[PDB]
Amino acid sequence: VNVNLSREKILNIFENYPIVKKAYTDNVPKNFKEPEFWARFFSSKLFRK
Amino acid sequence: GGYAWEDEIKRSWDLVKVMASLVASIVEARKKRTAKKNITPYQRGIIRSLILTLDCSEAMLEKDLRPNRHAMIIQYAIDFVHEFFDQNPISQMGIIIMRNGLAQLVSQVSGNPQDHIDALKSIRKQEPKGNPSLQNALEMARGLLLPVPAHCTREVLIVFGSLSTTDPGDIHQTIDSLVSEKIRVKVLGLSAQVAICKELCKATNYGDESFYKILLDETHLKELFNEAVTPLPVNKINKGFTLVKMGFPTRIFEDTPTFCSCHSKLVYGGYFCPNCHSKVCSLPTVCPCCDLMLILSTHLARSYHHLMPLKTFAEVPTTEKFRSEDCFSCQSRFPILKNHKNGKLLTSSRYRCEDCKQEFCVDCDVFIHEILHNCPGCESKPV
Amino acid sequence: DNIKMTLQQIISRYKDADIYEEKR
Amino acid sequence: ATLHINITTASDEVAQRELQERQAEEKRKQNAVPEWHKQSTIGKTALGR
Amino acid sequence: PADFVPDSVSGMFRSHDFSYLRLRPDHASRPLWISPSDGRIILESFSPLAEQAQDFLVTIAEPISRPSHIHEYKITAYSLYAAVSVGLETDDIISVLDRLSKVPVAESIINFIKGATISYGKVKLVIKHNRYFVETTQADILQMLLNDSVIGPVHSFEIANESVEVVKKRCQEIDYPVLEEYDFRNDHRNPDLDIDLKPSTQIRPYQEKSLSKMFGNGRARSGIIVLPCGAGKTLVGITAACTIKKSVIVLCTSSVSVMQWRQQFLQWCTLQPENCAVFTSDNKEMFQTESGLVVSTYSMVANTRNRSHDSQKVMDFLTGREWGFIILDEVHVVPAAMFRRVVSTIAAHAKLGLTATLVREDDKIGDLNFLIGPKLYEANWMELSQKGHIANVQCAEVWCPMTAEFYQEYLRETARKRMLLYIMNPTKFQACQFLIQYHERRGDKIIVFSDNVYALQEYALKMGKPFIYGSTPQQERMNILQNFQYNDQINTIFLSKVGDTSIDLPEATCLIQISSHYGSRRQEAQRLGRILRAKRRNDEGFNAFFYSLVSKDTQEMYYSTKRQAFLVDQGYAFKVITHLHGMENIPNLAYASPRERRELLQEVLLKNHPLIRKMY
Ligand SMILES: [Zn+2]
Ligand SMILES: [Zn+2]
Ligand SMILES: [Zn+2]
Ligand SMILES: [Zn+2]
Repeated sequence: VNVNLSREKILNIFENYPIVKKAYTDNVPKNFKEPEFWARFFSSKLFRK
Repeated sequence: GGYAWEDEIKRSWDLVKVMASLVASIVEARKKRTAKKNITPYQRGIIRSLILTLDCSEAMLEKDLRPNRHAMIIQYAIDFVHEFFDQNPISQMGIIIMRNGLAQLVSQVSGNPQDHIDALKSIRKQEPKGNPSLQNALEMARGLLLPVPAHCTREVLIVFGSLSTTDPGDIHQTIDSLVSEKIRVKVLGLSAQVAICKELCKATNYGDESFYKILLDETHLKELFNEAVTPLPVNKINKGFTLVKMGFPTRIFEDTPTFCSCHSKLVYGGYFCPNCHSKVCSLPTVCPCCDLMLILSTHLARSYHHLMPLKTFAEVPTTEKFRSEDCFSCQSRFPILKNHKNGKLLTSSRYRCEDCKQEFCVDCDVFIHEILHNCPGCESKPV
Repeated sequence: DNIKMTLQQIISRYKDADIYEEKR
Repeated sequence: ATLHINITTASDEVAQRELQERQAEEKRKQNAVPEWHKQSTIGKTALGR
Repeated sequence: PADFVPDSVSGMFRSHDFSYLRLRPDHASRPLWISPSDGRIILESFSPLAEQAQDFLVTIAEPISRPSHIHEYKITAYSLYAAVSVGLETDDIISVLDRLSKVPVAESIINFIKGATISYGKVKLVIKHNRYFVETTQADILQMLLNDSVIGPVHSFEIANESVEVVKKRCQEIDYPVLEEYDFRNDHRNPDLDIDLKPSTQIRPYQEKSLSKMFGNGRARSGIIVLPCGAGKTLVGITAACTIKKSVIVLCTSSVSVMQWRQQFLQWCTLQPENCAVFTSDNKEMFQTESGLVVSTYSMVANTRNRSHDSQKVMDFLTGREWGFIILDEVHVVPAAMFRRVVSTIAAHAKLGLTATLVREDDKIGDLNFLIGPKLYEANWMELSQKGHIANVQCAEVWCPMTAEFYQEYLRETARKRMLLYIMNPTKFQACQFLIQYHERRGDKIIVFSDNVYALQEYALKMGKPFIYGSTPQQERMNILQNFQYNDQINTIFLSKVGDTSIDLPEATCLIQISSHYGSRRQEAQRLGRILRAKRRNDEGFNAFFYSLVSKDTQEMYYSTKRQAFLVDQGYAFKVITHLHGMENIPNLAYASPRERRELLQEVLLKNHPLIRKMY
């Protein structure tokens, strides 16, 4: 299964949800890169909540 | 007691049950003309600056208007641009579309109608998508109508096809800013009466709730777009009664092509500006060299007919003695229209002008009040 | 089954990561 | 089972619309009437080897 | 005549110059034209109040033809019987006929209507404990029936069961026609059933119209309802069984149709399996309830041979039990030799005839009115096709010219060899190969029908596609069927006459008819109904393909022109194709060399004591 993410959708995710941007700030430049972070987020319980 | 189709035959052949027959047709036209009885010369703002906003959302893909809302709204917008620059030549126009929540400017505010025709034809190829935004379109309309002068009435026309709008900010602040900058907004909705469009029309038109128009069918959209080309009447509180300095150019005739001052290209003809002796391609327009308006006398005369509209023709009573058996303008045989001998003389088609007491038929009643703008009896009278 | 499912998921995430890094 | 994401930097949307219209046009071509159906073939020569 | 002098142009009309009828002044709203020669009716569908005359004429008359613009109807006695049976008096029909017609109705037409409508409902047929009785409300009518005395020991008398059709025919000859109506509301001797439709099942409105035509008066009237194949002909019988709520039996043409009908009764209606029984060779159990369902084929009940003891017991139970309703699927086989008795050995008040092919080459098809009853409902195939109910078939006819040697051999031999000779023309091989190559690239599923088994084998050998005939193994047939349905590298299946009958076949959109069993109109609609139930009917712009390959200047032209008569009467247009773009640059050329054509030609010509037991 494939999901498409535009950068406008990423900006809307960051603006509408501060928790995702909070995880992005301390996870993406530190340990693992951006698409791995989005895959982990979409496979997480936070996306379901 | 039982199933529906085993009860009885539907008997569809028997549901249809079956001289003064013209009177029922006449009374409908009489009720139509009753709404046009009251007329007086309202002051109207001749010099207009119109911003046409076109919806291009997913809601414009609805099949309820043959073939689709986007293409036919664009085609009637082309017709609207042609009629608007035919009847309001010295006006200016810009075209903004609403697409993907973004307001997209497809034509700068200019007096040349062919640029707007080209822009609309360019829009017609693309497909509509997204979720429309009134606030972005109104903010770019406010930006476009900032640099126009105070004597020119600033107007925004919105063809809003959706029922919901998504805004990046508070739209009531935008409505307040539109009211504070004296911008009048008329919205032609396509589906139903949205609250924010009705409030915007009521606020920006000084309390008039009649500027939010909802159509019925294909012909009513033509009716609304034809109504929209007439200039809006101004309010009494407006005191921007301003002189406009302009020049009347002279059409030059030279066999050698020259560089125009507006497009820097070869044009055989041209209009020499009376102020700076530079030449322009099209008319009417602002001069590219001195910032002075250049129009012709016919460009004033085209919009001159809005200043003193002719009073409506009143249908004469049948009991009155007829002044003439033939029309004053075309000598059309006025029909006696005798439905029957006991029905007598009814609904005579003679229409009388108040200022000259001359009788006209329904053909000249149509022509003198829409295409022509002078009653022939009024100018035949030796006043 | 549990360990092969979770290891499949983690190698799918790594495959997405290095595919993106090869593209970028 | 697996999760795959697509990241587009606001430039390849026109490419996906080009693909979408390309399956659209090949579907309309494969559902189009044949040339012998929409046009009468009696004006041309008879079929043979 | 109304004192009108004939004109010079009127001399070529053989007693059809009907200009004596004065045109009414307010004729712009009248869509009917009446011909006093034979009661033929002409209707326009574009004038105002078109549907008000359209539904009236399809209730009182049969349609000769229904094209898009102007419809043509026939006034007959049976359609008048069906119209007056649902509660339409003569005076109202005559008054609205004068109202809706431009020309006045002549005296002969009014006299015909009066003569046909009167003396209806006099003689009636009833069944009392599997015994046929004829009843009349007037006593003297029994006395005027004094010619064919088959009486066997209010005013009713007994008729022998095997001679009831002769009684129906002799009453049709006289102006007192037979009437058969089941009043199941007032019938209490036969046990009722709790059979009902599922609430999740939907009924499409033309089926409701057909049922309303069957149940106009609130009573079950015996008759024939014709519907396209795959358009829901079984659902009408299911709803009728749920309506009458009596003992219902179903007769099919094949055992696969029997199990399909058992699937119908199990799924689209609320029937528990203990009320349902199957009477076939493999399945012979019979229901222990007082009233239920048994489904079978005409072949067992009508068999004149020696039957088994269990089948004899089942037949005796069918004879001794009074049934309230019978479903006769594919009623076109009913007027045959032994099948004509399936309404005589089985006593049923209401007889339903469901089929897609109400045509036969012999005149005995016109005897169905003596077997089932008046024609109830005729389905408009354009109306179903334009609404997406059935696929829009593109009826085309590809013409194949003759080679000189083949056609010379065709002119010198008898007809039986001639058939195989014009089937085996190499031009048809090339055209069929090109059509297969063209329609395989488009993703179309292709069924190629040809009744000649040697032709089928030759086509399978030359092209390399699976072939199915009558004596083929059944597991092989199913394997070929699922290879067609699911496997994508097989999109063309060659079939014999087995696929013409009511057997289960996968959905397809393209049909190629190479040969056929002479000029049979039934077989055309039987083959065309296979592709009428296509999956892509919901797709916009989808058009099903139906090609009929014919050999030019031979008896294929005559047979196909006779065969397409029913399809063009239904409304389909067979467009001719004499040129195919792709013959010049075809990759694979079949019999391109003259010597290969000759080799095919002579191939067709050459076609026509426990110890001594070990010692042996
Ligand atoms: Zn200048
Ligand atoms: Zn220019
Ligand atoms: Zn006049
Ligand atoms: Zn006047």
